Amino acid sequence: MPMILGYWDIRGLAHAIRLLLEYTDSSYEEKKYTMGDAPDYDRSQWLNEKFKLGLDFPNLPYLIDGAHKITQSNAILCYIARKHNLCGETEEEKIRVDILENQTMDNHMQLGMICYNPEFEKLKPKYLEELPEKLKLYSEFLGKRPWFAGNKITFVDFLVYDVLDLHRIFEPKCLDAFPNLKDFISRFEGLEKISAYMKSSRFLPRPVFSKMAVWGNK
Amino acid sequence: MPMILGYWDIRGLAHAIRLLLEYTDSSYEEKKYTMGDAPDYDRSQWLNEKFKLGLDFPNLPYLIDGAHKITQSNAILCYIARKHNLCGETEEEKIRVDILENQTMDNHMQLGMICYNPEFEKLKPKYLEELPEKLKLYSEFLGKRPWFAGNKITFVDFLVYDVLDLHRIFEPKCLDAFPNLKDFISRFEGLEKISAYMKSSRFLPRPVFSKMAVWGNK
Ligand SMILES: N[C@@H](CCC(=O)N[C@@H](CS[C@H]1C([N+](=O)[O-])=C[C@@H]([N+](=O)[O-])C=C1[N+](=O)[O-])C(=O)NCC(=O)O)C(=O)O
Ligand SMILES: N[C@@H](CCC(=O)N[C@@H](CS[C@H]1C([N+](=O)[O-])=C[C@@H]([N+](=O)[O-])C=C1[N+](=O)[O-])C(=O)NCC(=O)O)C(=O)O
Repeated sequence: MPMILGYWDIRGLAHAIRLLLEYTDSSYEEKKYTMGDAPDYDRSQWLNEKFKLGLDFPNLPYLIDGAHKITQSNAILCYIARKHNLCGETEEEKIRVDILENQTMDNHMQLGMICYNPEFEKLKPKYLEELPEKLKLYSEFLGKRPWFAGNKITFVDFLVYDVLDLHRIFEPKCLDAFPNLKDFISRFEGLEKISAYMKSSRFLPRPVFSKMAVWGNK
Repeated sequence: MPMILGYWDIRGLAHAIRLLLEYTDSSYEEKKYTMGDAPDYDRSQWLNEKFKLGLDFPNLPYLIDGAHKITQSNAILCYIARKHNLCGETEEEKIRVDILENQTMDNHMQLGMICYNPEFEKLKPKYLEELPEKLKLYSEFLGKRPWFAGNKITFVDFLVYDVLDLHRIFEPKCLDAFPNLKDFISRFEGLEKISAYMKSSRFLPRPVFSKMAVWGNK
C-alpha cells in the first residue's frame, strides 16, 4: 500500500509535505480535489467525501497510511519525519523544531491572509514594509548552520524553505540582503531527490493558493 | 532560579501554559505586560522590551528558563511537557498529540477571530450554528478514554480543556450533548494541583482576550 495524500490541486499547505515525501523516498499517491470557479467556488468534490475517510478532524491536507489517518499539515509532517529520524535528535534540536514549526505557519497564514483579502492591493505596501524584518529573523536564526535545526536536516527545513521560496516569488528581491538564506535555498534545492523531483512532472509550484485568492490563485 | 513566563495580563494563549506549569509543579514567575485603552491600546510596555530578551522570534507568550529562551505557545507547551513525560509515549500517542496540538490552535483562532471582529454580533449566529459540530469531533475523538492522548494525561489535555472551557463560558449548554466531555472537564479540574491552583489568587480566567476585543475583552 502507498500512502494517500489528499489536498486541493494546488500548492498551498501540501508543498512541504510533497517535498518531504520525495526526500524520504516514500511510496505514495495524491488524491487531488478540484475547486469550482466563481462565484460559488464549489467544493462538493471534497465535501462528498469529507466525512467518509475515517478522519478524526476531517480536513485538507490529510495523509492516509494504512490504519493511520492523519490531518493537520504539521502533524502529517512530523508523522512522516519520524519514520526517518527528522523530527530532531537532541533537546536543542527539538526546541528549534517546535518554534519553527509554528513560526513558519504564522508567517504563512500572514501571507495567505492578504493574498485572499479583496483589499490585497492596499494592504500590500504595509506587508512589504515589514517583510525585511521577518526575513531578518530567519537569517539570524539560521546563522552559520547548514540547516535550521543545526547540523542535521530536519522537517522544519521544508517548512522554512516553502515560506522563503513563496516570498522570493512574491518579492523577487526579498532575499538579497541575506546571503545565508539564499545559500539555504541552494543547499535545499541542491538536495538530490529534491532536484530530481523539481524536474519531474509531479512538481506542482502553482497555483500557490486556492481560486478564492487575489494573488497566486493563478 | 525560576522560569519567567511573559504575556499580557490576560488569559489568552497562556492559560494552558499556566495550568501546565502548576500541574507539573514547575518553579516559575510571570512577567505580565499591560495594554493601554482605546483607541491606541498602547503596547510600549512590551515593545520597549520585545527585542532585548534574547528571543529568536520575539513574541508573546515567551518562556525563559536559564539559557533556553522560547516563544510560540505550543513550543513552550512541549518544552515543559518534555521535562515531565507529557509529550506522549507511544507512536499512537504522538500522532494524537500532534493532531490536537494544531486542531485546538485552529478552533481557538476561529473563536478569537470573531471575538476580535467589530462585526462580532452578525457573525455570532453562524459560528453558533457550527458551534456544536466542532464539539462533536472532540467528543468522538475522546471517546471512552480518560484523556485525549489515551490512558496517560498529556499536554494536549490542557489545550483541549482550555478550548472547551472557553466555549462553556461562551455557550453554557454547549457541552450538554456530550457527557464524556463534561466528564473530561471534571477529571481535569478534579486534578489536585489544578484544583488548588484554581482556588489560588494566581488563577486568571479573565479577560479571555486583549482589550481590542468585542467579547471577553472584559
Ligand atoms: N492548520 C491546518 C489547515 C487547515 C485548512 O484550513 N485547510 C484548508 C486549506 S488551507 C487554505 C490556505 N492555503 O491554500 O494556503 C491558506 C489560507 N490562509 O488563510 O492562510 C486558509 C485556507 N483556506 O482557505 O481554508 C482546507 O481546505 N480545509 C478543508 C476543509 O476545511 O474542509 C493544517 O495545517 O492542516
Ligand atoms: N502562534 C503564536 C501566537 C503569538 C501571538 O499571536 N501573540 C500575540 C497575542 S495572541 C492574540 C490572541 N489572544 O489574545 O488570545 C488571539 C488572537 N487570535 O486571533 O487568535 C491573536 C492575537 N493577537 O492580537 O495578535 C501577540 O501579542 N504577539 C506579540 C507580538 O507579536 O509582538 C503562539 O501560539 O504563541
